Amino acid sequence: WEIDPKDLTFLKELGTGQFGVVKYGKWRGQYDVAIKMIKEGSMSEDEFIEEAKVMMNLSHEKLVQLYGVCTKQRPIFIITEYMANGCLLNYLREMRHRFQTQQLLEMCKDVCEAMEYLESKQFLHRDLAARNCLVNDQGVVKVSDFGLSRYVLDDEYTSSVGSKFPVRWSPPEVLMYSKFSSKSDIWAFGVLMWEIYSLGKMPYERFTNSETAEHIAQGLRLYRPHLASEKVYTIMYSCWHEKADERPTFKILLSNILDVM
Ligand SMILES: Cc1c(NC(=O)c2ccc(C(C)(C)C)cc2)cccc1-c1nc(N)nc(Nc2ccc(C(=O)N3CCOCC3)cc2)n1
Repeated sequence: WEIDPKDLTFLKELGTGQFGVVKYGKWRGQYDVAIKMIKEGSMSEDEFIEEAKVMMNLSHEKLVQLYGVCTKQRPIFIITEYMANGCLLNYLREMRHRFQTQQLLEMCKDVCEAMEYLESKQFLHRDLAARNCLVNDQGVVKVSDFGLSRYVLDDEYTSSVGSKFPVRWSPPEVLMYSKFSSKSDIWAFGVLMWEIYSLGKMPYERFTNSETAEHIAQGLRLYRPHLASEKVYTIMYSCWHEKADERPTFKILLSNILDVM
């Protein structure tokens, strides 16, 4: 699990996530790393350290790899695979970068691959979204910060009405009852397809977070984004059934992305 700070060089800043300052530099002198400095009072720190064994062990070429942790200090550091294009949500909106329908389904193919893995390792993301995917040199989309939602302290993020919460990505069984399963993950997956195809547009850009939770109750679905065929769309929409038993698996969603390639 544990990593020696002496092996960490800091070179360039990377901005700020939910758990505060994040940097770029070198592990063991050579390798390229993303370093989260976990701001004080932001993380349920104890619970993290204990359970982080199980996150270390998750390995798929489509998940941003957890290389390991520095707990023998404060601030505590998290050490992850450096993705080079940053946030997927931003790679979508760089106004000077046009895409093709196939490039987009490819990104959905990346994301579906990683969540299939998780689904078989029975492990939940809980904050799947374009903003929490990232992109490497060869433009591959990998899934970032899976399971890490569990450990935020900030009622705006934790509490289902809170300003900072993933309303727009969450099914009703979450919005009402905070009831996460593989299927609440699936719901966010389809929302993320919509994200891809709308070139990073705010879903339900019309309504507030609160107004949304209302309308989702009432059976609002996101419409087909302009760049999506009725084929792709029959895929995302399946993500959004009312009853979570009737949402597909990630294994079915992977089959169906091939079916359409
Ligand atoms: C992951 C990441 C955060 N996020 C978080 O810290 C974070 C933590 C937890 C959550 C949950 C879901 C639990 C609430 C959410 C977010 C923030 C900043 C950089 C990074 C980051 N990580 C990794 N692994 N790689 C990069 N790469 C990168 C970042 C910025 C640039 C950049 O400045 N640019 C220049 C041009 O290219 C794009 C933007 C480039 C690469 N950035």
